[PDB]
Amino acid sequence: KSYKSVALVVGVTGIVGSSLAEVLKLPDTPGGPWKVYGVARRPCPVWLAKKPVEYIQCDVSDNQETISKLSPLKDITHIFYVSWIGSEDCQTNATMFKNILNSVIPNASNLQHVCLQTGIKHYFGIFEVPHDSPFTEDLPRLNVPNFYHDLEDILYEETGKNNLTWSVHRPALVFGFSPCSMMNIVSTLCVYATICKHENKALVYPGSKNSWNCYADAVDADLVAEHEIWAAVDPKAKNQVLNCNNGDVFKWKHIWKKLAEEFGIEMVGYVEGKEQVSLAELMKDKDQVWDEIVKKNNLVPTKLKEIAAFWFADIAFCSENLISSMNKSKELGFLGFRNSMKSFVSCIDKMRDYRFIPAS
Amino acid sequence: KSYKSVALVVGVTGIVGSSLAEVLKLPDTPGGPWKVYGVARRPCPVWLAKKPVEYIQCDVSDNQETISKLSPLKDITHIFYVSWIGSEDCQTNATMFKNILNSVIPNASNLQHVCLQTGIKHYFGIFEVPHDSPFTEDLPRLNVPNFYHDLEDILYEETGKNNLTWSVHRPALVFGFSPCSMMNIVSTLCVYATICKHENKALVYPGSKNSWNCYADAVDADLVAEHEIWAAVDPKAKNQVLNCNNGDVFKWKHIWKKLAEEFGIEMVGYVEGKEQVSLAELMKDKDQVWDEIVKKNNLVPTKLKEIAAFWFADIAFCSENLISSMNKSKELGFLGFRNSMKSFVSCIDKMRDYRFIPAS
Ligand SMILES: NC(=O)c1ccc[n+]([C@@H]2O[C@H](COP(=O)([O-])OP(=O)(O)OC[C@H]3O[C@@H](n4cnc5c(N)ncnc54)[C@H](O)[C@@H]3O)[C@@H](O)[C@H]2O)c1
Ligand SMILES: NC(=O)c1ccc[n+]([C@@H]2O[C@H](COP(=O)([O-])OP(=O)(O)OC[C@H]3O[C@@H](n4cnc5c(N)ncnc54)[C@H](O)[C@@H]3O)[C@@H](O)[C@H]2O)c1
Repeated sequence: KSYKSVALVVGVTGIVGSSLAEVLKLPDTPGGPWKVYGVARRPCPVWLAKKPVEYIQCDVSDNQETISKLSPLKDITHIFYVSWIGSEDCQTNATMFKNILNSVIPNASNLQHVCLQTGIKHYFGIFEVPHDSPFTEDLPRLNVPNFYHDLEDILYEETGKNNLTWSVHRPALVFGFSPCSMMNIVSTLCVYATICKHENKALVYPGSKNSWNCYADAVDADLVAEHEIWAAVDPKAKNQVLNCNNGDVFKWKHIWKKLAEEFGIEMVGYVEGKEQVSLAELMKDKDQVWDEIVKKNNLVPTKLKEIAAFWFADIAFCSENLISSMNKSKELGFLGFRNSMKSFVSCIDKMRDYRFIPAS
Repeated sequence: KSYKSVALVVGVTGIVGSSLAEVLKLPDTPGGPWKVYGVARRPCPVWLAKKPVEYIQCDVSDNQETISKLSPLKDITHIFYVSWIGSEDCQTNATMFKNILNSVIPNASNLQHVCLQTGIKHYFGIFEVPHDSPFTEDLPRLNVPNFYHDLEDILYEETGKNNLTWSVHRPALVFGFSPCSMMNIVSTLCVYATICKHENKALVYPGSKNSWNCYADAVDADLVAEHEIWAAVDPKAKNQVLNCNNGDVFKWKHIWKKLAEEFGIEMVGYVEGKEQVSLAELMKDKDQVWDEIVKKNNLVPTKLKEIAAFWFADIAFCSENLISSMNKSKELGFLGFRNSMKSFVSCIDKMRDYRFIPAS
């Protein structure tokens, strides 16, 4: 085992974690060759058991467990913190990140860098008075209890006194493929399309007028991974807060049409005068339908509430004015981008490839 | 005189022509070293007489004059058609472009390429029922008398039968420095700011609510020039319709504040409930004020109606939903971009540098 770099990917089953596990193993990836330790809360799921990552199940909110499991990992060079607890609680999110750092900083004598992933909520507030956009990295914090603030403060503190470099990545809405994410918009909409098709119903848009028509942006999970790796290895990027998006804008109206096409079903668009309804409510009783779809198509077994986050789709479909700028990253020399309409389709293709959702 | 490439820049005093004349002479410019013939309607203005371009005054709507002046130019390799007549007339615009091609194609035995510059009006219509955006190059023509359609048809016809390559560039709103343009938004707003400051008045925004708040985009003139050169020399880009913008989005609200800062005057933003007023009307009697400003600051002499296009500012300030996509160009490998807030300021700096508008 000789490696140039050793990553600790905290949240390896997540929407970005799961791409890192793939992107870190590519032959041309900066910093490579990489060894990958992947940490997540659950036993290694079947869809990860066949990847070359050393999987560590660990409840990282438990300080003693995290110590016992991560303290022996002396060879770590780069930490990628791509997790959250699944609520907005400032204390319980902060405990996770502190336990990672407290377990690894004293034991990894060659640690170089800590990447912290937060998000564009930094600019507009919490889900539980926004800045105007396009959002830029220098915009000051809002006066709200955003766990992103605690995570940054811990990052700055700990990396400063231990002579480590740091980065803060603030991705836009993520287009990715993990069925174990707590916020995967593409899987959520694929599950809704799949259920519609199963019930011989049209793909009816449930959201607001404004979100149907406004400009939006997103980031491919593989591009977030590329961006995080870049900041982790390229000395010019060190110690910077950095937005991450696909470089372009789209509208949900265009995405919706593509989605109906991809599932071979009829689309119903936004209907003038019709108010947003809740997708979470429309789907409240669909667990067994999901289970049946799973079994017939011999899909990777997933439970409805895990694979889909209908509530997160409801938020996206009442949001507007959230565009974020990539000028800082581009001016630092990162010119990674994706065509968002193509990235959206790539995620659909991938989830079918991996058997999370039905083919065709 | 040995040159690798010989450009004919039709509209060399224009907003993009004038950047080409600079960009073509840089040492690292693709295709270089370049010789530059620059054609425009007026005698060479003083601010161009000190550039290394062979300036040809020619009324290109006059077929016999164009023949007599351009037929002797046997060495042309690349044509850059960056002009228009200053109205929307399909016939008179088309005559200009046909006379260029009819004069040069039979006489330039090494001609390779013709670049045609049009614009994003292709997607939404004429100034005299738009597509939705983000605009992509494949969107079909609208059923309107757009002189861009005639120019393309002439381009396709003539390049096809003469085995020439072609490109169609569709820039967004141009940020540039030429004081002889018929549509220079930055100079127009600088002239308005300059007049406000002279009259001890605040920089009052005259436009619509929607345009104050909506996302907008633009292109730096130097980036259009880079893009046109790229398409003219890079075989992978050949025979393509291509949008050109800075790669990002901005809002006029943010620009306005920067503008007031740059002129050291107070800003009045959009005022809720207040309807758009016409900047052209507010400026109708300012010719002599402009003349006086010119003389005191020993500016390059310009007449108000030439340096500014208040009517074009009125259009921008009632437009929205006009964002254009750069995915095609990026997927073809062109990763040129600009920070639009910085490009806007760069244009202000440049126009002061060149003494078109007052310093400080
Ligand atoms: N669309 C998006 O998902 C999106 C967009 C912008 C920003 N973000 C932000 O990205 C950050 C990371 O979120 P994500 O969406 O990538 O995550 P996710 O919901 O895809 O993944 C959560 C990961 O964290 C792990 N995890 C959760 N609790 C744990 C515990 N107690 N012990 C060990 N592991 C635990 C899970 O096992 C999983 O691997 C968050 O701050 C989120 O708000 C996400
Ligand atoms: N903001 C912008 O200015 C902008 C944005 C998008 C697209 N466009 C498009 O770009 C194209 C070129 O316009 P522009 O704005 O670069 O031009 P401009 O108004 O800056 O320049 C016009 C140029 O054409 C020359 N010209 C005009 N009539 C002539 C004649 N009879 N003979 C010789 N020369 C003549 C002028 O001398 C000048 O050099 C147009 O189709 C325009 O609509 C412009």
